[PDB]
Amino acid sequence: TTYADFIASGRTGRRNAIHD
Amino acid sequence: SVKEFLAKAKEDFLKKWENPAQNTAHLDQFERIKTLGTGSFGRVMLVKHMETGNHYAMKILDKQKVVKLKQIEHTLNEKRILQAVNFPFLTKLEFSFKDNSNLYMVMEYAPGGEMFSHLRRIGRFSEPHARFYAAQIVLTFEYLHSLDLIYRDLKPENLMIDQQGYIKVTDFGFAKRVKGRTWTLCGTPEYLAPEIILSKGYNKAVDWWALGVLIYEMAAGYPPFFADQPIQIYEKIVSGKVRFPSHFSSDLKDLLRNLLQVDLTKRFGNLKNGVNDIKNHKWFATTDWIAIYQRKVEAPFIPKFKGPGDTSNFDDYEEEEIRVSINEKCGKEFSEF
Ligand SMILES: [NH3+]C[C@@](O)(c1ccc(Cl)cc1)c1ccc(-c2cn[nH]c2)cc1
Repeated sequence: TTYADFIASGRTGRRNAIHD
Repeated sequence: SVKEFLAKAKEDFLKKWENPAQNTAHLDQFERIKTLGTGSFGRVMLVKHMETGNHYAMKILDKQKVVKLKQIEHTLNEKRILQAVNFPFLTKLEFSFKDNSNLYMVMEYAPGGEMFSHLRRIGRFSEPHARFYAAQIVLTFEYLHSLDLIYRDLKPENLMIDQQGYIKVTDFGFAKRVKGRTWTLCGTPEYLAPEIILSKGYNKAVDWWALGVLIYEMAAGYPPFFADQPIQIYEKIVSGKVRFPSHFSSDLKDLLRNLLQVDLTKRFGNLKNGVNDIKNHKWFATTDWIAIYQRKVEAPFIPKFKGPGDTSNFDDYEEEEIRVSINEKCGKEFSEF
């Protein structure tokens, strides 16, 4: 499931801004 | 009238934009209580203003770290904007000041914590739950955009919940007053419009794309474009393909196809009818926009609240001193702060 893939991914925690 | 309300709001804004408040408190006036969160060059702490006993959130930026990250101009934008705006879903800047080491911005405390925390824990929000938050963002962008402000940092992590369950937008580090196109690559991978990723000049339409991402994430429990690395997220964003959960209503899906629209000539928010394309969309048919602005709508989720400076809705962060060098750092760079 898409939820299962999300939960197993490395980006379920707080996501940092990008700055370039 | 909305247009008339906005006309007057702009007069209020411009007076403060042109003559910003400066040096309106001092660190020694506050008792530091708990770190509420962190960023690359700063932190936010719950503090108590001693003379009133009011609680506030105090954003503390290390000037040296601001410089190393090339965020001087962006930080001056944040403070100048925050001190000038006034809207129910924005945190007022109550005070600001600086010392040898740091920049300080004191704003209202939102005890409900980050939307992010509740979203992840609960898994996803019902459509009415998401719609209630969504409407507050629509109104806030309508306000900011009317002031020629672009926001650029929309995400659940940066949407604070107040004691009544309403939203506060607090972080203006990427907010900019710009009438034309702008070009800075900034924001959060999951929330980037294609225009940004593709290194085009872009405008406030990127905020309306970010709204689509947020509504999707709120209702699905995960964002529309995700992967383990940012490069893979960017390829998904630019490819021009979104899949919706089967539980998404037909109206929700149609709203999202028009917000998460790569074609700027068709993206809602961006067209002739502007924000009314969004407000008058069928998914929002039950929304009483006036009642949302007046905070007369019952929040579908209202936060657990035990005392004035209670922090149970926030995560725990390592506490780190607030060090103030005996030498002034970066004086020229931050002179106007
Ligand atoms: N949600 C974002 C961050 O965690 C935060 C922390 C550090 C920096 Cl530099 C930027 C943003 C935050 C936490 C709490 C508050 C807050 C709480 N009440 N009022 C504002 C605002 C931002």
